[PDB]
Amino acid sequence: MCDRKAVIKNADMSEEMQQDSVECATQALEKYNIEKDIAAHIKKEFDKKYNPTWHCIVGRNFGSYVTHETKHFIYFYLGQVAILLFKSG
Amino acid sequence: MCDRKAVIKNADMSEEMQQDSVECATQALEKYNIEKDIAAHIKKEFDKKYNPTWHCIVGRNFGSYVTHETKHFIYFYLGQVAILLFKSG
Amino acid sequence: ENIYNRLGEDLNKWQALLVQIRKARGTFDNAETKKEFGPVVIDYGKVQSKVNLKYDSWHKEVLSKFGQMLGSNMTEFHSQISKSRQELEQHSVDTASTSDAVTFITYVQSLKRKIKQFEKQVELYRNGQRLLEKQRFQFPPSWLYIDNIEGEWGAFNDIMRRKDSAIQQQVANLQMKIVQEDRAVESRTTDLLTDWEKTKPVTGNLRPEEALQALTIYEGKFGRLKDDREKCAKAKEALELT
Amino acid sequence: SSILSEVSTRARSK
Repeated sequence: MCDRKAVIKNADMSEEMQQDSVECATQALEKYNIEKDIAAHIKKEFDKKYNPTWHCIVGRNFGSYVTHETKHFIYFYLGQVAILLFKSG
Repeated sequence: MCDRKAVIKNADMSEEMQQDSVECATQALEKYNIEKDIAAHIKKEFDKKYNPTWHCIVGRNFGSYVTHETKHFIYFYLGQVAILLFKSG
Repeated sequence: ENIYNRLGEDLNKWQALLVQIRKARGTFDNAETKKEFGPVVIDYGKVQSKVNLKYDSWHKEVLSKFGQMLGSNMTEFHSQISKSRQELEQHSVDTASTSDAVTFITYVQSLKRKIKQFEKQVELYRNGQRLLEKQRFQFPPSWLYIDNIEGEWGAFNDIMRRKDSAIQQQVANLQMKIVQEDRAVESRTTDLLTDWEKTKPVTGNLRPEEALQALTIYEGKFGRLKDDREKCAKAKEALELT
Repeated sequence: SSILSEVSTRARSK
């Protein structure tokens, strides 16, 4: 297993859900190679787990500013990829 | 005027608000040198005009898989730089 | 245990100790293994490596003592944000039980100083965690990261000063409500006075038991009046704008 | 500064 250390760069969550986000993004990265497909996988898993609807983006260079639901925001990194995931909808 | 032509990838939305997005984003790129700041600008502008909760994403290579309400989905590129701007909330 | 007891609880002193041990290790750095003096040869590198290992191990374990109260400060972060969501969703200009609302307003003024204290604590914490990554800390998965809590804490402060201030300025309606409440209390107090001089059972011809019941009813309503007066006074002094 | 030095000054015995 490639120990891709996770650092979370802005989040309004609980720690269990943040670590679940880290694990889901790690599994998506190990499963697919398309950033659009990674986002699709993570967002679909999150919609199944904590109910619709989420929004996720996967990429290396992107800056964001977003309004979300309270206790439903996260932004972390896995290796050389930035992983943002917020709830608005 | 920076003849970075407006080439558009995804569009579930109206043409007039296409052009609103295009001019506002031209202004945002021409004003700010940070992609994060430009995204904040466009999100705030589309919250002022087309009501919350719009979401703006500015980048150069990224994966986008988000849920938009109908008529509220744009994806396009400027010169090289990419822009995403959808609503959900 | 000895050095920890001598230090006690002090984050800034802890950072001072960390920089002291870091600079001590930096000064200790050397390449020679034997210090030659005349025809005498003394081993110098073996003990040098052993005590460098000693320094490294003690420095590393000292770092582990800090992951605890940082968890305490994240718990403070959570207790702030989670409670503040409901607190900001709670009160409004209406709901004339505002005696509770003004109580929460006094609470939030009292907590302004605690917010400033926690802000300087967050500054010390961010310096300490900066030390932590430049001391090569393996970040646990259940560890909540600095930027998440700093962003959500800044959002908390912004929302607090955006909303709690606004509800505070529009208080003239609450001011006049307190005014009419207290003038009604004064009118009721005067009425209770007049009832007292009218009701004086000081004459002994009255039956003690029946007059006792009448005085018990009077004392019940008088205690109610005193409660009204004291609650109006406490609301006035807590709001402290009128 | 010190501290690490001053704690070391209370060696137990000789």
